[PDB]
Amino acid sequence: SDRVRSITLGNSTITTQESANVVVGYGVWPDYLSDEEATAEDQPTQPDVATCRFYTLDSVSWMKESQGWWWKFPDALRDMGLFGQNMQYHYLGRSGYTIHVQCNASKFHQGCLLVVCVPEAEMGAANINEKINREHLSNGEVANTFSGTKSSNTNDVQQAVFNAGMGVAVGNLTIFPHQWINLRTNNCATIVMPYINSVPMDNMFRHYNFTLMIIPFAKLDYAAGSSTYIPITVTVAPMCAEYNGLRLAGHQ
Amino acid sequence: SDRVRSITLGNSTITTQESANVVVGYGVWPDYLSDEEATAEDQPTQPDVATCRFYTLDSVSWMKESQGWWWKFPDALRDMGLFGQNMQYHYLGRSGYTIHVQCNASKFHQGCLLVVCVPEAEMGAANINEKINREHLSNGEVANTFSGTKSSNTNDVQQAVFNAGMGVAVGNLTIFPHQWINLRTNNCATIVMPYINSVPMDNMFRHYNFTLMIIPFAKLDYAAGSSTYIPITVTVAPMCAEYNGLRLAGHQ
Amino acid sequence: SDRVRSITLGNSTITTQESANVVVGYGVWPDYLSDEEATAEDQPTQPDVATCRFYTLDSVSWMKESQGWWWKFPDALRDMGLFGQNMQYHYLGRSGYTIHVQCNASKFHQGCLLVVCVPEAEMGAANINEKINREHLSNGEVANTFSGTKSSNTNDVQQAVFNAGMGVAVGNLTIFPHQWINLRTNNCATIVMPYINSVPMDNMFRHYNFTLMIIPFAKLDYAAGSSTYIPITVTVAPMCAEYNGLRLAGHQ
Amino acid sequence: SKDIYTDAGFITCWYQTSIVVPAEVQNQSVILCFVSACNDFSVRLLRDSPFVRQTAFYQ
Amino acid sequence: SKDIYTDAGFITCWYQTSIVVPAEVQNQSVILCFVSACNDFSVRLLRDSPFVRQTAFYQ
Repeated sequence: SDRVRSITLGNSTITTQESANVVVGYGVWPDYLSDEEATAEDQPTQPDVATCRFYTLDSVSWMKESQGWWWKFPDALRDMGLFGQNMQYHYLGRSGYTIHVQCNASKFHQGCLLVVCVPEAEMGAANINEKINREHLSNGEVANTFSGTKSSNTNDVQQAVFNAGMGVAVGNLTIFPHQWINLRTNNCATIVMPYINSVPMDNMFRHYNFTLMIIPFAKLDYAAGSSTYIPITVTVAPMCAEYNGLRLAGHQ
Repeated sequence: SDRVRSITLGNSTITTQESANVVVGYGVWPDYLSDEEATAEDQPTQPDVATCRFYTLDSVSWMKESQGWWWKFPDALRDMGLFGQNMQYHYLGRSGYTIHVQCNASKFHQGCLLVVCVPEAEMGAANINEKINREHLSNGEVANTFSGTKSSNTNDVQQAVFNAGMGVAVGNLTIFPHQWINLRTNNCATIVMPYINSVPMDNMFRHYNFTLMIIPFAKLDYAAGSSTYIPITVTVAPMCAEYNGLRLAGHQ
Repeated sequence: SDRVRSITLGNSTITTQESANVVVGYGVWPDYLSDEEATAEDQPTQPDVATCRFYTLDSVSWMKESQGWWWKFPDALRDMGLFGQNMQYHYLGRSGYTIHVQCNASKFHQGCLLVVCVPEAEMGAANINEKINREHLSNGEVANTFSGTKSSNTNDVQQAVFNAGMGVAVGNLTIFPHQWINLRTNNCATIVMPYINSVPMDNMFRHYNFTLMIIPFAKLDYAAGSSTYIPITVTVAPMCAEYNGLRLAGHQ
Repeated sequence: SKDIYTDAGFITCWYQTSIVVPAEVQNQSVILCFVSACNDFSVRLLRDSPFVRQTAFYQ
Repeated sequence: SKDIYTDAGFITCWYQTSIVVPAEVQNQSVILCFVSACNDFSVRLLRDSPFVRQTAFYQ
């Protein structure tokens, strides 16, 4: 069967038995920066498998009236072992990513999830002409949560699901690399993002590269007696990461 | 997997994912009448895909104590688009048929159906030496229903399931082209009947060619909380139909 | 699919549709005794398919707090047709065995069984320095049952599951040819034991060759409304049996 | 027909283990039995069937 | 846009039979509908979209 997939990176391995098709990127596979498109002059640090491995983020709980969660991924991996340590000592860095989102239920359950990677998802503010705090955009490994109604918390992101924070129709987010976790048949949420930017290397802290969003379009629904606690676990790997411009320890 | 089948006719397409084996005919596939077995002299009307396409009949509801339903198929397709219109303007006509019967449930359900095409199923009357009205034999696209006990409605068909209207043992009806819809594993009720008669062309109204019967041998049975409304949908196509002897509009 | 297996012996046939892999022996297949390792001088009786066929033993009921059952197999087949009759007329005999253990449930059930064939499973007594009656070791086709606590019946076997009667750790019994019947996915309990002894032929009554044990490690557990009666059926075949030293009828 | 010289045997079916169902699934189910003949089956002496019975002409 | 000369038809979906579920399974479920274009789709006359609206300059 093609429902089974093993993914091996570093000293970490993910096995899935209800994959559908491992979704992977814009057609492009991640690779190291060539020296014909390069800008910086000193020797890069291709560190090892010590960064190119899976890291598990926190789990979010999918209830009957949950709306959606999001992450910012160069910033979410900022305390995840030696990867984050390289972020704190180098000025420029660069990596693709293997995102694998897991979630499981039983056959008596129903509900459908959308898992999108959105490049440059510049969020809009809840009150219009007002600053946004960094803790409301990216909270590290901890997810920020959309709402159903419009939000009006001060110095916060406008969080409605039907506008996705950015101000578009949420059914139009299937233009980005995505999958669905239909609980009837899926768990295979890969998106192997390449490096996507407008410059050959970039700073990990000053720039957010993309945004993972997990939005349930068909909400979770079950009969009385089934397991009511259904977690969603997000695991993320850097691929072909390299670092440049070593100096003192950075901005925590 | 061989559980999946697509059937394409005209501008209509049926997809099934729990087929078992598409059942098809006496071994013979339908074909147009050759000119070495032909009788009528003027040019036939092989109309188009405008008749060779699927038509959906009415749905019958399968309850716990339902007994069986039947149709008469040159007569059941008498208001089904241009097919029926050709029936009203020609004297002689001829076609095979692709019958596809659909029915679905869940895995907590149980029950088994028999789907038979019976050529020349001449029904017997409820009171013995008395005429039968045409509305009790064929009611168009609307099914007539068998009973459990013997029936005594006036000018009506003797409708017991254990004699099938004709006067035989109902377990002997597997001599005709058939299938079973076991709700454990099926939906694949094709019977691709060829043209079967004792004359090379025949009248659509004055003669009934065959009779579809759907008889549950293992009755529908479920626990409390499952879906109690289970419909059964019958879809039927003419194949290689042709028409002959055009005159004024016929007998409605 | 490789989940399906047919096993044909004599005039008997077992079909399984949820096999996993038919487990079979120490790598060795049973075969008749060669004449270069033989000891007895007269012509052996390779009787026919009349012994090499399946026999069904009694069924044991698997409850929520059941502990384990055992058999002694040259002695358990002592009234099973002509096989047992040959045991009563010959002094020396020899056979391999095809053991097939069956057990089934639904998908809402859970529980896991261990099926081991243990050669020379010499049981220990409940009170220490005291004889054991033969009816407590082998009760024919009727299973003896382990317990949870230590036992102190007189002239009886020490029956704790966590010592398996013999005095070892019960998680170490996977060194012998075995399977698991996980009710999630199995029924395929073959063990095709060869002839294993330290002599080329042996007496069927005076010696027990091996011991079948069915021990639930993950106990049977279901929700209210499922079928509470779950039987376990053990079917056993002799293979390449032969007999030697014919005399009067033996020891019942 | 029945004579004692050509007795043919018996056909029995046995609960071997059990029927095992989960919760909220109906326990009582139904087996259907079929019969047919193989490719070595043969019949020999034409007689009239003992099931046809007529008293007067059908008119 | 809408004119009567280039009407294009109707899209309907029909309960054909039913939704059949076992016990302790939720009856009410949800269909999601997608739309896209084929490999013979083409657009022709550049105009401005009727959805952009501006009253004053954004500052």
